[PDB]
Amino acid sequence: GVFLADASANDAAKKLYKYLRLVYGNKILSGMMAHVAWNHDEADKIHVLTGKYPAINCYDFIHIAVPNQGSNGWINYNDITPVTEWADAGGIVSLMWHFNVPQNENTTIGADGSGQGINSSQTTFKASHALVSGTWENKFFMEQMENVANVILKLQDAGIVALWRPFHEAAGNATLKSGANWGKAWFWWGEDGPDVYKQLWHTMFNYFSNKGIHNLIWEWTSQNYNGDSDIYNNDDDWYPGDAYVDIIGRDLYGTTAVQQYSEYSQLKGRYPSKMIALAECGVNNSTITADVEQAWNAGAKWLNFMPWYGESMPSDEWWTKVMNENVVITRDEINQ
Repeated sequence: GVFLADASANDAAKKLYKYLRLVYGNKILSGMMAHVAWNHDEADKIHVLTGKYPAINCYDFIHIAVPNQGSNGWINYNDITPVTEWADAGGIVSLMWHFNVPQNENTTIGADGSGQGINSSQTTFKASHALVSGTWENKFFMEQMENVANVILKLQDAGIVALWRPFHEAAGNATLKSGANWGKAWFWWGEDGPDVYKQLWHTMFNYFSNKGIHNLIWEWTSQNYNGDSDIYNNDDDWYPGDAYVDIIGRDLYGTTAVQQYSEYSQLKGRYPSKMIALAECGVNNSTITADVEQAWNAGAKWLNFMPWYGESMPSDEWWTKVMNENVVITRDEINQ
């Protein structure tokens, strides 16, 4: 896995990947999620609080399908300045995509984001139909994958390269051993099982490649054992394969240092050739997410961490400690 999965990855993407492999196991990159979608507002807040920016900022294509975008629309993916200005200042770019779909075949998504859903409790959209020409699902799926591809191509033209983490947490709770009704995926892209899921991943990978997109480092998000191998199988059957994945990510909320080491070490053992990343973290209902240095010293040597915004966001005290830990790379420390 020393070279990127994309055989035609461009100069700058190969350079970013080389840097990540040099960081790996020595320090951990800081990161922060957008406030919802297309900004670096939370990274900015961390800078106001600590004097330092997170090294990585993640943007979400969640609302790509909303109509009437523009400078006084609700959102505007056509303006890539929130991303390019981050890169101009030396930050690293991360991208993800909560793949919202219309709630049903008769629903027009609203300019304010209404009319969208992401799993079967919210939409009739079936994963197994997304790849079948002639279905309403396939028409929307191809139109929005094209819209996202086209934004990424504009980013590429402007010199941007990015971590790309689509179709995440695919297995959800579907690996629950008992087979109870709540043992189900929580995003539509996993609700028709692992083979359809891997088909979706392969399809996007080959489509992006066919579109000439070569600025991405691909990150597949594993559920591991969902915290308990006693009652969950792991999600190895959902892994899209070495030729389609550069980095393995794991999303953990409210987890202690030793428990993070358990998660990191298990994934590292099953994916020996891949870097393992803490792709999402944050507080949960009752507990904080472990201090980063404490987790690192417990053995959880993630490539990077990225907390979520909102109710999940770690406290100001948490961030002040973390951004001053020498093992944590901040934006001003990537290159000096």
